[PDB]
Amino acid sequence: TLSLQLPWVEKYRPQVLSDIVGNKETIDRLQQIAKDGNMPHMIISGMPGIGKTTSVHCLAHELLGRSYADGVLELNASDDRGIDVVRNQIKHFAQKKLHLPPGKHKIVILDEADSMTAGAQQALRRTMELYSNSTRFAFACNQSNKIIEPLQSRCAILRYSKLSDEDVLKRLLQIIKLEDVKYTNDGLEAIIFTAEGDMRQAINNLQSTVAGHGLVNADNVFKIVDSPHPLIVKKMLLASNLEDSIQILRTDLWKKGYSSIDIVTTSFRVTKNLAQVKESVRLEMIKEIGLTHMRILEGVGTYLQLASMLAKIHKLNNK
Amino acid sequence: SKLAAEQSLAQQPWVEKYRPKNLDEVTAQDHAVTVLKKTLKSANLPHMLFYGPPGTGKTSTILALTKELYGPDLMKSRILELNASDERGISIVREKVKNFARLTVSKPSKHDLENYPCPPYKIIILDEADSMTADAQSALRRTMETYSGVTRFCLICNYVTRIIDPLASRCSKFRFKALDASNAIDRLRFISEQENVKCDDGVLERILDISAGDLRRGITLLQSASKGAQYLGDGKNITSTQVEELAGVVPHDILIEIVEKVKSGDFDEIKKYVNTFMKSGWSAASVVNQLHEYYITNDNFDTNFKNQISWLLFTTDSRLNNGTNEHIQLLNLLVKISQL
Amino acid sequence: WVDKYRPKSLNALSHNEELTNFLKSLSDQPRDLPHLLLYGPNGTGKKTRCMALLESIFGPGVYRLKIDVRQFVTASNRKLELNVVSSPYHLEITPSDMGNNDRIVIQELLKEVAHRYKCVIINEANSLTKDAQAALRRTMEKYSKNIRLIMVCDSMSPIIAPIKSRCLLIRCPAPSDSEISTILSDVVTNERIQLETKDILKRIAQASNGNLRVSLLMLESMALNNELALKSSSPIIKPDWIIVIHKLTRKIVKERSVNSLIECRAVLYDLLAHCIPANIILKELTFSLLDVETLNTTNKSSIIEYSSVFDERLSLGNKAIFHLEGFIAKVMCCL
Amino acid sequence: MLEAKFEEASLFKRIIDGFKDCVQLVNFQCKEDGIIAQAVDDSRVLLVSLEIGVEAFQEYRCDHPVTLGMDLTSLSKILRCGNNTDTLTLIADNTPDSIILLFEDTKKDRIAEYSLKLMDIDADFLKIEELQYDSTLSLPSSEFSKIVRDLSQLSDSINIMITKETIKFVADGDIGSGSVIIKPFVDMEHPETSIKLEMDQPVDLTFGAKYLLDIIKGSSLSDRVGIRLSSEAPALFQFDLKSGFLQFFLAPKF
Amino acid sequence: MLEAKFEEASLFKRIIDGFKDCVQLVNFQCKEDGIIAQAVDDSRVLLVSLEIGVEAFQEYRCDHPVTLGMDLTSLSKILRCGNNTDTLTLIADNTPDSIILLFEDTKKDRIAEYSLKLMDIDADFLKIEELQYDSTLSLPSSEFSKIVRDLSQLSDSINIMITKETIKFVADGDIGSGSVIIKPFVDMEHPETSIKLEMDQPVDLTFGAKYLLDIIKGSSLSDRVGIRLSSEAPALFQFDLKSGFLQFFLAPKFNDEE
Amino acid sequence: SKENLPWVEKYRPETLDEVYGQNEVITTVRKFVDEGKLPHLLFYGPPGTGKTSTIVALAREIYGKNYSNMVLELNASDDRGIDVVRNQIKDFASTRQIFSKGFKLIILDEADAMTNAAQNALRRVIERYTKNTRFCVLANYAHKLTPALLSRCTRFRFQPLPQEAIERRIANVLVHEKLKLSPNAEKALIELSNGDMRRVLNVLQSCKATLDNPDEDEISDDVIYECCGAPRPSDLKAVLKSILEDDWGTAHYTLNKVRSAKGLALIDLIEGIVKILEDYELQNEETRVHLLTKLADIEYSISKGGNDQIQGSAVIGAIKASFENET
Ligand SMILES: Nc1ncnc2c1ncn2[C@@H]1O[C@H](COP(=O)(O)OP(=O)(O)OP(O)(O)=S)[C@@H](O)[C@H]1O
Ligand SMILES: Nc1ncnc2c1ncn2[C@@H]1O[C@H](COP(=O)(O)OP(=O)(O)OP(O)(O)=S)[C@@H](O)[C@H]1O
Ligand SMILES: Nc1ncnc2c1ncn2[C@@H]1O[C@H](COP(=O)(O)OP(=O)(O)OP(O)(O)=S)[C@@H](O)[C@H]1O
Ligand SMILES: Nc1ncnc2c1ncn2[C@@H]1O[C@H](COP(=O)(O)OP(=O)(O)O)[C@@H](O)[C@H]1O
Ligand SMILES: [Mg+2]
Ligand SMILES: [Mg+2]
Ligand SMILES: [Mg+2]
Repeated sequence: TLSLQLPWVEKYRPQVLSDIVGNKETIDRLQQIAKDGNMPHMIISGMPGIGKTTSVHCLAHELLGRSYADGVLELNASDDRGIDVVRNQIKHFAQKKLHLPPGKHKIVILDEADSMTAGAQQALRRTMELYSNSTRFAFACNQSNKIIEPLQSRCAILRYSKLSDEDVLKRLLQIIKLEDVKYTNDGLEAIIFTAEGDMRQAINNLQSTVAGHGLVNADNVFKIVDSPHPLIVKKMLLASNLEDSIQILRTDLWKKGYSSIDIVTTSFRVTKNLAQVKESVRLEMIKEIGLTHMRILEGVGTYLQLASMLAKIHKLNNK
Repeated sequence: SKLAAEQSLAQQPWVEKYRPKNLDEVTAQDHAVTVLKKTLKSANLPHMLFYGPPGTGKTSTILALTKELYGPDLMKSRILELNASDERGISIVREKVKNFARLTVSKPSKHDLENYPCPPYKIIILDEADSMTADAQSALRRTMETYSGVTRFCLICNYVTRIIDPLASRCSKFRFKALDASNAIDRLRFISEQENVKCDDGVLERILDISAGDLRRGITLLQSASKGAQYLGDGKNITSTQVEELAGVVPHDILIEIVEKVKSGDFDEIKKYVNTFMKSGWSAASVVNQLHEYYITNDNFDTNFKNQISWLLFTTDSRLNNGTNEHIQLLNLLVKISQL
Repeated sequence: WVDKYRPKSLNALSHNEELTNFLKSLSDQPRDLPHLLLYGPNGTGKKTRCMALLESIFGPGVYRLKIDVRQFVTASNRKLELNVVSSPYHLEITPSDMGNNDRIVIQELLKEVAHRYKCVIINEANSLTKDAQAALRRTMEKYSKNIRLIMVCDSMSPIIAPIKSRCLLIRCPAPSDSEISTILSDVVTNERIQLETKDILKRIAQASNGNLRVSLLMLESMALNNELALKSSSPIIKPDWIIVIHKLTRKIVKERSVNSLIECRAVLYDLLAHCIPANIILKELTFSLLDVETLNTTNKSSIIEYSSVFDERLSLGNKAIFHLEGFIAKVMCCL
Repeated sequence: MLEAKFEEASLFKRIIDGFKDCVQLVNFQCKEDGIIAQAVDDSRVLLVSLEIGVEAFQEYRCDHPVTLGMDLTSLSKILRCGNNTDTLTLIADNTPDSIILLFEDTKKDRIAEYSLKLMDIDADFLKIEELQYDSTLSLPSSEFSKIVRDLSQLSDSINIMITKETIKFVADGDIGSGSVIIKPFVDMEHPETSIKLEMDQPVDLTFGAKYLLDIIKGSSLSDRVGIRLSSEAPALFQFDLKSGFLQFFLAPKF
Repeated sequence: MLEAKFEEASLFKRIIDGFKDCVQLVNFQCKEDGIIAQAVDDSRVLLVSLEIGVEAFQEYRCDHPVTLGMDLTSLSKILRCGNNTDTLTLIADNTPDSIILLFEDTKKDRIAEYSLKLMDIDADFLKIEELQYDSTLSLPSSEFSKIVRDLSQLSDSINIMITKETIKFVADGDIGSGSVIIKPFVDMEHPETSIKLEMDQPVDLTFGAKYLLDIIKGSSLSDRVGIRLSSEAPALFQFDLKSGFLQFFLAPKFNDEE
Repeated sequence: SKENLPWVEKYRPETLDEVYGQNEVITTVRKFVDEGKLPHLLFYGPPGTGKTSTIVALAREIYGKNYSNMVLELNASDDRGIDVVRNQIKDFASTRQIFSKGFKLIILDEADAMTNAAQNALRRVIERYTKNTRFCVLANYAHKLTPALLSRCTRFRFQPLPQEAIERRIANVLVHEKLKLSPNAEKALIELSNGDMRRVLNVLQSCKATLDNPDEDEISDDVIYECCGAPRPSDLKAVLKSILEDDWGTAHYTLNKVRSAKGLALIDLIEGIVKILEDYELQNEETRVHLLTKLADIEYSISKGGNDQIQGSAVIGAIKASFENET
């Protein structure tokens, strides 16, 4: 081996706002903005792998044309983004003179805005306020609560949502048509099921299954990627009889190499996000899980502790 | 030189005076010292993890092994001993331990290779690993995994659960067994004969019975009994009663009074007797242990009563093991077992 | 006064003759002496007996001591200030004068310090955190020819098992009421007090629960109210916090509601803010609640169970009022 | 065995000053024709390579090569006892666990001797030097240091561009941009100040300023510095010694 | 009263540089035959003792001894105004609450005057110097400083060993071991570089490197340093002044004792 | 020499053909490397499953014998902060190889101890430099990794070693060493392993040291049990039978003599009784609830110390009271 090929997430990364199968409303909004111009300060929030960075990249590219190289300032979490950088480099870029069309503006893209320190975020306020006629700011984050309210007050808020089954299925069908891959309906269904609204993870699993077996079938997808972990944990907690839950925990989780910490933590998440049972029984189950979590953090993490946690949860559910 | 060491050992308490210097002095932990003696002729000493009750001889065993391996000359140059009295955070583990592991082994002298095997690796021991944080422990993983050719890691702890699973998997687990009367009577009799401790027939076996698998506490009790018998100068032999008096054991009659107050009596009488008993200083753990022995051993109670007494004593011991007030816990235990 | 009449040697002790003989036996040969841990009720006289034993191991100059200061630097620039009681033959440290920084002081000071050896008296070893005890575990064994520890504590419950094994254990039972009465007799004949009937002294013992430190202090406090002449019915002088706790129990047994729970929390806050530990507060509150004759065995059993549970909670927690108010609410729900 | 005596401890101290900071571990090897040493930084973008011939020493004896690895920091910590004028002798047996540094004054008077613990490093000397480089240039090393010190303030990247008869150093960052342009020239009034340039092909490479800053230290060993650049390999910055040289190979950016 | 005028403020500044860092409180006492000062560090392993005779001053008047204690840090903070060439006069009444430092230039021009607050210290001067020491040696102080600076890097303990005609300093720690061996010798080309040694008994003592490092500061006061060692007492390192001396007494490590 | 390394280090796999147990992931990785499309890998699994050995053998097969120079291997032992990422990882990804031509490999072993800021800075390094370098993240707990970083890599779960592969490795070791092993001894060895090759190798070396002979004899179950201090199924079932059927005092005496004759531990007996009672077909689940709760409480109490006799009596009483509801 001498060199590798580009992954399908990067190779087929959308370069035009029409290729994005994300939230239709915000996509058409950004398309009309790039068509008319006058892009305002924006903050795009959501979950990983739904088309946030690609969306702002496509918007900046379409809005700047060939001037993207000298009119767009990209700053990721991999670069220093402290108070000194905001004071010197961002201010020098915002004060920089640049002849642009009468409908465009310089764009400052800040990826992972939820990781910037409080001082830099505070200094960015007047930085974006005094140069709001020749410099525009686009933040891309996962938690909008991590950005201070003064910064959110000077910008639009775009909350991206999970991708429905239809959109990811359409994108995967387009990728298969562009790549000439042998697939089947159940295989694509299993891929979308294991993706959980994550387009990047879906394309990655598809490419991995293709390069590992060639045929995208549910058997191959399940043998190369385990079932959604939270779902087996939910089925274990929602069991009606103790022996069924014990057998599930033994075979599916413990005999496959899942650590006790992952089991208990996944267990906590499943419960917190549960809606089948009432609030009080959910709180009691969370209490028992958290007592098991305590025991486990002290190094007493074994199968007996999880079995006792399940027994206590069933006793709580035993009226 | 050596004579000063002999005199300092002779003027030292019996715990440090009779510390095992060779791997043969270990009386009961034979399974571990057998492997340690076999690997002494070879050169494939693996990473080890000693765990067990306190006073079983882990530190003594590793010290004797390092001595028999390196000699009294290389004993101070090829050993990195880190105790709980030192800082063992992530910074220390990353800087000092890793710098010592990455360093090369010191050259042995001409007198070293003639009498000792002098293995091509050094030993880094970490005593009382229970106090080490899990992140500083995970930092040791690749440090001990990649530099195994030049250094060997020896962890020592009492609770094996306090050490993370990867570290427990990387090291060979050596469990030190409790030193009861059976496997420690020989060592106790040797210590008694070497000090001319004139005792009765069933004293030594009783001492270890009070020790509950702890040779250090047994040797301390033997030294105290010998001092108390030498001060009197009567020339008689030490009795089991004199030993259990200074060992913190409640007399049998005082325990029978507690059994009578529990069997027959109300809350007020039991509370008054507990308030009177707490005036005389007794450790609540010893009282709970004696009550457990009496209740489980006596063949005059129902099995349904025995399950409940066992669970109540277990709960009381678990509560006392957290630094609680002995009076409140003892009163609650006696009241709960009186309602049975 | 307690301090004006205190024994300075082993031959000056006046109670627990078997303990005095054991101490003389242990001090006969002082160089081959292991570490010692004095445990027993608070106010028995173990801190006097340790100094008397040192007076037998060394010269009489052990009592001529001085207070110095030593500074320490933690992981941050917070400066730890600790005063040390030092003597030309021994030194005394009390790690109960700070927070979670007991391990640093213990390890550094003992390593610097480490007949022929210098004795170390660790006062109130129960406040020693588990990490400080773990640090002292190996320091006790590595330096055994230069440093010998004499740890004074009131209960070996919070002391870890390794430390318990690493030192001899000496129990100090509280003196009988008769010995307390005989001591108070010598004190009142030396302080020139007027006793109409001797039995009052016995009652003092019956009000002290074996505590000699409390007994002498209460005798002197009631001698100032009776103007150096104790009568046949002299009132018993009780501390203020005990009266507050008694009034709290009266309020508990009288009213059981949330409105009374608010004033109970207020009383708990006022008690905690004036340098009163919460464990002693809980102990006294439970013991004086069990004395309430209005309750029955079913109530007292639940009360003692809840007190044990919340004592475990308080020993595992740091916000003491968070457990005290919970115990009070559980007792209110029980009654 | 190792037995190398330096006339002046100062030479060795300056040589080690060159490895200093930019590398942690150094692998030395003495042999019949001298001593060599190599050290690579953690990111593997810089290789420091030394060669000291037999003639650079006042006394050198080798009947059996010895390879020894050590921590650079430990070595420099000990490398300030030379009084510069002291005599320094490096000593080691054929299977060493340590390296002995022996500093002595002319008279029998004061003898400072050190025994440094060695590290075991898998012997794997690199031989990445090229036959021909795209361009070659030499100039006073103090001048090169100034050029690097200027530009460093502006950016973490300094570009070196070579065209016929033109060498241009450039940095461009937040506060602005800077450039230093030098031209080849022969100064007969003293040729140690001349600037030579042989260009077979124009070159244009970018280097991390932090590394060039480490490299300029060699000025203390030689009046001139040779810089060899290629689009096919790490750049070579070389500082000649009397019988020997200190070389820094630096991988260009992307 | 206290009235001591130093020709050059520099002498006093270098003297105080010697107490600097290693001690916090200094107890001075002026009297008919001069000024003495003593300071002991917190751990009590180092005593710094000064003696300045009447002749070291340009003007000295004392009809009534005065003892005064002060914080060393406060004093040095003020001790950088001497211009070195300035004249310095120490002034205090018989029952002082302060000590006045008066720096003046030759001409009336500039007068810097300070009034330093004093601390109350129980007067208790120690007299721990011995009649005879096991061994005595002197050598250039710059040489002693280098010897200490070398070894310090290797360990927190530096051992001094003396045998007939041999003085050996040794340090041994983590990275390895080091030693400096010097031999007695008379240099007529200039005897201030000679190394004298009088040994009545071989000695071998260990000292905490941190303390020897504090002590080497005396080099700035004298060309040579005298070192007196004994197995019965603290070692004495002495730096002579014109009419006076600065002495450092350091307790040997017992095994762990600075 | 390799004869000085322990058996865990001496028998470390150097090629991908020596990594047993993992077949579905090993074949897929081999295909990834042969065909060229090697994505960012995330090896998640328990300790001792062979993740580090797998990635080391993979890098060896990819770059050759010069693996130690063309691969950037970072672990918890090395300082892994956000600045460390920014400088080292970005300079490694942005530049090219100094020894050959090809893609680079960054092995972030034990990356579950990295800071959240470090992962937030690295998640954009993995996405930006993806044409000249790759990323391999090894983890034991998938909860310590941010979901953003967890979604950029292809996840491979290292299952515990099955019976066939662990027996194959045991046979390989018995071929490499002058040693013989009994079949029942081998089964008991596989039972006390839980799919951990480290434990098997360590106890195999230890029982070879226990042999005391020039290795002309075999290693039986007695040697393994006496060397690892693990209880035997015989004594386990005897204690369980005496607890379930015999009298209280007799059960106490039996437990005492069993735990004192071989020096067994109470925690090992607890785990063994839990494993045995898991196959018991029981009545209404209340008995199982009580049993599991009380046994877990006793185990958590043992994990902190106390009286061994009191805890043994507690185990006996808990099992008895739990089974008293089955009638
Ligand atoms: N709506 C979409 N249509 C097509 N491809 C998409 C879409 N969303 C994501 N992708 C794919 O996922 C890759 C990465 O998308 P990103 O925008 O970087 O994810 P993200 O939404 O920004 O979440 P992060 O970066 O983890 S906070 C792209 O290069 C595409 O290949
Ligand atoms: N097996 C043994 N044979 C002989 N003496 C022993 C043995 N075990 C303990 N001792 C004695 O007990 C002393 C203490 O030994 P240690 O090794 O410190 O005990 P320990 O296992 O380390 O307990 P810790 O430190 O609290 S975990 C030794 O110096 C011996 O005098
Ligand atoms: N599948 C396997 N085949 C053969 N030997 C193995 C296998 N897995 C583990 N081993 C042995 O166990 C040793 C340790 O393997 P590692 O890969 O370091 O464990 P790990 O899977 O990385 O888990 P960690 O390091 O605790 S997170 C190897 O050197 C081998 O001797
Ligand atoms: N042998 C003794 N004879 C008489 N009074 C004593 C004796 N020992 C102690 N006391 C006194 O009894 C009281 C005991 O309380 P205290 O000294 O605080 O106990 P401790 O020494 O345990 O701290 C004090 O007044 C103490 O002086
Ligand atoms: Mg993104
Ligand atoms: Mg130990
Ligand atoms: Mg690993």
